[PDB]
Amino acid sequence: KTKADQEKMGLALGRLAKEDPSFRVWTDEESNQTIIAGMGELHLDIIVDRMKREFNVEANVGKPQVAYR
Amino acid sequence: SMQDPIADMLTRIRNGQAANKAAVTMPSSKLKVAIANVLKEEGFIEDFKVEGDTKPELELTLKYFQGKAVVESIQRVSRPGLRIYKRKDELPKVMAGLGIAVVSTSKGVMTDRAARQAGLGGEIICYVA
Amino acid sequence: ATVNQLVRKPRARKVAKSNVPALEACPQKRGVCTRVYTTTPKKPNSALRKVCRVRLTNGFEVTSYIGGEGHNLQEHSVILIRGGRVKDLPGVRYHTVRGALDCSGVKDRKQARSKYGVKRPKA
Amino acid sequence: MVTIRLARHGAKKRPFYQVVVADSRNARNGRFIERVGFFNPIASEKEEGTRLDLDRIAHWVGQGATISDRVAALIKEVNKAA
Amino acid sequence: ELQEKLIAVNRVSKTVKGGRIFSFTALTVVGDGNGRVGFGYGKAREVPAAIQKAMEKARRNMINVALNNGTLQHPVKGVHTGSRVFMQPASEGTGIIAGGAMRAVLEVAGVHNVLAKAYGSTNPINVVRATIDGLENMNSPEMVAAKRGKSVEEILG
Amino acid sequence: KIRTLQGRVVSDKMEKSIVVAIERFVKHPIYGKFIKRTTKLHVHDENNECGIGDVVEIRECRPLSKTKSWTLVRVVEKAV
Amino acid sequence: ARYLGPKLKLSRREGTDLFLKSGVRAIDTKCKIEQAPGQHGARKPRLSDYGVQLREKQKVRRIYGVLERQFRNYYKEAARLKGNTGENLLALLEGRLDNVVYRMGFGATRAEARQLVSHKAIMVNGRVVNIASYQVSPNDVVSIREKAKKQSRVKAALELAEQREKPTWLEVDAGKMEGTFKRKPERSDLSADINEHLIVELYSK
RNA sequence: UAGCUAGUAGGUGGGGUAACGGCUCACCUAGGCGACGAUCCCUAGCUGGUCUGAGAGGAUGACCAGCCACACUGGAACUGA
RNA sequence: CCCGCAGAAGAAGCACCGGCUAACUCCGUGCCAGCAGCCGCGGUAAUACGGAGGGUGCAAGCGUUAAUCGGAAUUACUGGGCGUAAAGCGCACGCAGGCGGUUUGUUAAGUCAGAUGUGAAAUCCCCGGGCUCAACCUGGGAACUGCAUCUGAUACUGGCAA
Repeated sequence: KTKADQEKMGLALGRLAKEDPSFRVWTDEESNQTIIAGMGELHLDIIVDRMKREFNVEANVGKPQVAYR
Repeated sequence: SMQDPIADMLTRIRNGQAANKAAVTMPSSKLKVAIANVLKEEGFIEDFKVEGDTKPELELTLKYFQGKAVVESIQRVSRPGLRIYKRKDELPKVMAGLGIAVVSTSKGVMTDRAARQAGLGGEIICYVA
Repeated sequence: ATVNQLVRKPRARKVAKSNVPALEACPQKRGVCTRVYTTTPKKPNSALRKVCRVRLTNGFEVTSYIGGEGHNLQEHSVILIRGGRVKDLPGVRYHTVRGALDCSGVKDRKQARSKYGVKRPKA
Repeated sequence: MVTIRLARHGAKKRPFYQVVVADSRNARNGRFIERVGFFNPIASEKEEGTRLDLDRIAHWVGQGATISDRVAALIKEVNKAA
Repeated sequence: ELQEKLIAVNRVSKTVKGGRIFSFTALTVVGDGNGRVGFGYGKAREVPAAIQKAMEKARRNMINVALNNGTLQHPVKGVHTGSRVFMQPASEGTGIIAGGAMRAVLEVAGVHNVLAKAYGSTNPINVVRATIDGLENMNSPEMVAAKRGKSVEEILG
Repeated sequence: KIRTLQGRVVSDKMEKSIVVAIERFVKHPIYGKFIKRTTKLHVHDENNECGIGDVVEIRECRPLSKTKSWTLVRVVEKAV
Repeated sequence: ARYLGPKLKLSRREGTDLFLKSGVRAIDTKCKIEQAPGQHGARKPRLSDYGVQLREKQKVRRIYGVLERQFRNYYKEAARLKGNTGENLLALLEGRLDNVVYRMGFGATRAEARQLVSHKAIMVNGRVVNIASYQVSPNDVVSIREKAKKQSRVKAALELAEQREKPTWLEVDAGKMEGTFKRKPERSDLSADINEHLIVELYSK
């Protein structure tokens, strides 16, 4: 929702980076944003909800970015 | 109107040396003739007369050695607004043991060295430097 | 003078104010950095100096100077602030410390890199 | 119950003690009544390792003090004939 | 061996109908090192010519101050037009603790002791005047015995 | 002897009690000028004896009241 | 934190030789001396009073390689004691171990001397000491460890230092290196080209 | 920040108190504090000392040690030396 | 802590270089890009800007910022001023308060001298001792310049009497 939570965004998802093997984090090479892997919709439906009700980061999921050379 | 008579005394000598008067006069009192007695033994005056019966007029015969007067500079420390008392070990050495300091102990008024050699101190009255 | 007047009303200690009220005796302060722009210094020397308008942690919106050249600053960036007069700029009293948070290091500067936060080149 | 105990001073691994008369409730290195002597356990070869104030320790006996363990042992180590 | 020492050299101006013409003032202090010191102040349009003209004035204006044994004889004041130098005769102070234009005049004077402090304005011209006239009036124990007391040891202490 | 003061009687509009004032010519800490530093003490005494304006020897004792903890020894210098 | 740089460059910044690279070539000549500390050291400055205080402070520093933090401690120590601070500063500095190693001739340069001291090959007074800033206390003695003795550094130090002036307040055994140090170092027993009031004036402020 | 206080200033007597006292009530007296700054507002734990300073002072009260206060916030009492 | 093994082998940076302040040239750049504690540099030959080379300082640290005192005798007790530089109320009367001519007697409050108790330890300072040195731990002393009490001295200041 703001950039004041971006330090917690890398931290709380970094807190989630230690936990799951099949869950990676990337940072956008084109648009300065965080890219999040997973297994499916439901797997990442709950991880946003895992981050909100434990770490107060109300994450908002959108489609990343295209390169467009 | 004449709060400090002692400050009058030293300033009468101070201006007397500046104006090169041969002798400076003033009215006498008990303390007046005692302070002039200390300068008499020290050799800042030649001598004094204390003439009078009702208004005793202390005259002080001044002193010169060259065209420069004897008394270089003479101060006042125990002025009636900032009365200052010092102990025996805290007596001052005016002009670093060269000049003298009039100080009043309980056994009379004397120099700083005579009082320190007596083992007691008192009211430092003025700096004869 | 006249000592009994100093008894009745003593010596007023001439306390001074420090020129940097970022925070009450503090080395560095974290700010949010809104409104980055450029302004013009006064008459004896002219340029277009870079200035950020930062709201500090404890409220207290102030300005700060952007040292070096080529900063990747924007509308919102958590940065760090250290005090210092930028005399040629009127009313700018702080310096953003490059080597800190979202205000990154200067594009290669081999001389005096303790300020501007450039690392030592590899060898 | 005033006692005669040891208070530890010095640095890490190189201790030092000064045997002190204190109120037993209080802390080790804290509030004490009177220091009476000292003791060095790593007293390198100089004759001064302990200078116990024997007469006041003998005086505090009459006042009802409880001489502690090593303090009594140091009196047995530094005898009453030397 | 007479220890000439330049103190401060600075430019001046006159501003006549044409341009403004600059000149050069020179401040030097000479003293052999045994109680005879003197200052000089001359100006010309060329810096080697400036300190040369100030050297002639400093040489013909020596002053005997008499300096009892490496230190001063008693604490002195030397106030002169804003300059407000104070000197306390540090008995074996071992070093001349003084700034510019107080050390320099006292280095060639003959003392290795006494610390000094210049209060007020520290303008080099008026402060060199301030140290010298202070040393002009510093009386000797033989001097005060000749005008007071007459017993040299008891007047010493 | 024992600790006893001199004082001066000030407020005697009450019964079996007195507020005395004792003068202290202390030296000022920083300016060296002697100041007439006053000190007022609620002092207990016996049955109503004196009036205002008289120096009164007074010594420390038990806290007889909330504030009165001194006792009047004797009254000196009766005046108008 | 020792010096670890090109050596005689400090001597060309000081003009004269401070005997820093004595060694085998006991003639200095291959140094391009005194007028080339750098690309623009072929000239002369007006050299202000602050500089002449500092350059004199640098010379007494560079003979013994004392860093400023360590150097300032001596000024705090010299002014603490009695006597003259100009005399006390050099006196406590003469008591450094490598200074007495050099004065007894166990080392031809201080860098060569300290390499012996730091590698604990010297049994001063009955105890081997590896810290060169050890005060060699008055009326004492200093020996060298026999089990690391005479490995061609000691003999060359024995050769050259016996050509150089033969110091005064101490005795060298000269056969098997048994140094004895006797008295207090006096101001008259010095190199004497150094000044002293240049230093204690700079350290007042 | 010019007046302030009404168990408030003191007496007497009962009770209370480990012990003293408006400590707590009864009745009486009409007083007590205040320009050497009372009352009020803001800030602060105090000291030995630390730092600096030539000294006098200025700033400060971390660590170590003495003291005081608090123990989630507010109030009360028990037990027991 | 000691004894032996292998090998210069495994271990040097950060700031500044116009004046203040120790230490300079060249190239790029042209009031731009930027530097800066202060004064101030840059308008096409910049020792001040950035990059090299050179040189200086300090050192396992070195600078930047913040902080306090210093310098600041720019709160001046020691130790400042007030005609024009900031500052005599527009002037006057006067209570509190501050200070107070001269002489004797008296008191000893202030004052000064001596003694006593205490001024906790540590810390700080001096002559010593122990860790290889040092920081550091540590022995005695000095010190804690104070405060309170007691016994005296009677000049000076105060209180009282004339």
